[PDB]
Amino acid sequence: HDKIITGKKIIFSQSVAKDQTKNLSSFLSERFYSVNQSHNHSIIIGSSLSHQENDIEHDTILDTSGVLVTTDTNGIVNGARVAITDGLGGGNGDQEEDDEIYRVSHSSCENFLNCDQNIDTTLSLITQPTEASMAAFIYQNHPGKGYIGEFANIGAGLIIILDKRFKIKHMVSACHIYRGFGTWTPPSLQALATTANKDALLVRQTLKLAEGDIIISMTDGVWGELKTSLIAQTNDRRDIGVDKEYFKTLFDELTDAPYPSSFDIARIITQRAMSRSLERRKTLIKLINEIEQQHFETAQTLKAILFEEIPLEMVMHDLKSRTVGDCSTINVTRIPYHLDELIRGFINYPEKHQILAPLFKARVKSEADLEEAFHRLSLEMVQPEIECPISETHFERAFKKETLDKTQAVLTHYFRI
Ligand SMILES: [Mg+2]
Ligand SMILES: [Mg+2]
Repeated sequence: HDKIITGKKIIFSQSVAKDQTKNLSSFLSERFYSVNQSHNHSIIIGSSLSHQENDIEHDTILDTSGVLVTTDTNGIVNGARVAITDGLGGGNGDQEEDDEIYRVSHSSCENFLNCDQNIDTTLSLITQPTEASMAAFIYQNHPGKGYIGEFANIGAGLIIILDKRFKIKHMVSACHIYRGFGTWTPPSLQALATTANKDALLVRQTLKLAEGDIIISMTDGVWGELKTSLIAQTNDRRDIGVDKEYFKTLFDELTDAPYPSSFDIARIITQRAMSRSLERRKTLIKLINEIEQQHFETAQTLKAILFEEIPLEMVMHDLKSRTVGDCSTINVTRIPYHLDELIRGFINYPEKHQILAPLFKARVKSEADLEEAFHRLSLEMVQPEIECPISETHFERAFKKETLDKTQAVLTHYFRI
């Protein structure tokens, strides 16, 4: 469809003691789902959350992600609204608490998509009559200007904008506020209407976007497992994101991938994030068993966990009773090509062939550029089921090759005239 939003998901979360013998493949397969809109927008959603020695029977995913694809008056795709939310609190083993937190997480996301206003007006309408952080954006083609993207981040979500060669252009950074007693927690969408200092909480950027730009939104469950970087710290505020050099290396794979799906991009980041998460939790329980041998290298390992006077007994209780991981969600969007979307509309809506025919002349500089457009459309893949387990993904061609070839021949003939 044009509108897709993740549904309430309750999974069985095995303990670290059970996951400590499992490979990455098994860990991902039991914990993550693919929610697909098209080749150019996909969601991966799941939970890496685990107790050291106890299984979590009802592990409710408190993250939501959603998209509404928008069209011009002719029905040609020209924009989208995208939101990712992280419900604050929960994961304690109370279903009533998790249900309440999920309702706010989901409605926050849903309300953002259903609003038809610019981002600043949208945030005002959905923040007036349980907390959730939100990272969200609106892009739209403005005939004179091209694509303009409005970006909003409240809390510890993260948005990264790349070009078509996976060069990092912009980052809408995560935020933590100091709460006292050495603890930093993200602001919520709901906190925005309770204070005059909306800047201190709301990160806003308005950006010109190019065709084929990649926008990645992640909850801290995904990007927090990658190598992180402190961007800035004031008195009571921290600006945090991914190490840009490390994040760039994640795409080394796709360097020669002709037109990679949003799914493939999301999968690669999710795999690396959960690899580090799985190895992190392997190390912890083995270190715990290693420092139980003491009976009161490893030093740099023990140092790395704690620092990124407390009595030994308290630390061990902490490490042995600790939950690891979190609700982990990522959405990936490709900014559409003007020519590709006009061709999509021409094929899907052959009734509107007269109205669309005049628009091709402006969007076709050469036959080479037409061939480029039909090449991208040739490579588009869709998940016939909107949702399925990440390891049970089945993808088929968006178009019949024979349909694309006949349309290209017709359009090529008319260009050559
Ligand atoms: Mg949360
Ligand atoms: Mg989170």
